[PDB]
Amino acid sequence: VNSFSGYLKLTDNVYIKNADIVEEAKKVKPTVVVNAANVYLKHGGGVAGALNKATNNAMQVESDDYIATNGPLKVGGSCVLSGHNLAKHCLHVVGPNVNKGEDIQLLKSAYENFNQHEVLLAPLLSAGIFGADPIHSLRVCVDTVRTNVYLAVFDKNLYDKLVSSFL
Ligand SMILES: OC[C@@H]1COCCN1c1ncnc2[nH]ccc12
Ligand SMILES: [Cl-]
Repeated sequence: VNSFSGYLKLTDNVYIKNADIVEEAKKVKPTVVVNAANVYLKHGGGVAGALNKATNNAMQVESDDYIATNGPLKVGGSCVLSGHNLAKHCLHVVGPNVNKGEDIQLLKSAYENFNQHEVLLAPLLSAGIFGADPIHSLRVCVDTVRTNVYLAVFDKNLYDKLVSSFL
């Protein structure tokens, strides 16, 4: 039993809700929140910009030190950093950005990072400003993640379509 509330169950391990991931994290304080990161951990917009803003830019400061030490992530890769005031940890995961021409097959690799954590709060990878089809992203999530994932979808209209079209 966990403290996630109001989710629709899609499969044994995948749950979904129309919610602002920032507000969800602040309420639940999960062990792991997933950020929709880029390889430079530049948290300018989308989910990343919103999460970073909620940390008063502490996420960005920590991220800049991480990059200075380690260099950029790989598309499809991840790193674990602090969750600041939002969660114990933040798993920064880089899905392919279609508006950069990146290979959508890397979306499965991106979701595989979730399997290293027993329970996560997460957005749909490569959705929003990363330009992929969110219906496809949900399909890949369900077919790749085996640990317990709670998906927050900000847009109510998109949430209803993902549910109604879910196979
Ligand atoms: O689940 C990811 C969805 C779908 O594509 C990107 C937008 N999404 C968000 N969902 C929930 N909270 C959010 N805060 C900022 C963005 C955002
Ligand atoms: Cl977005």
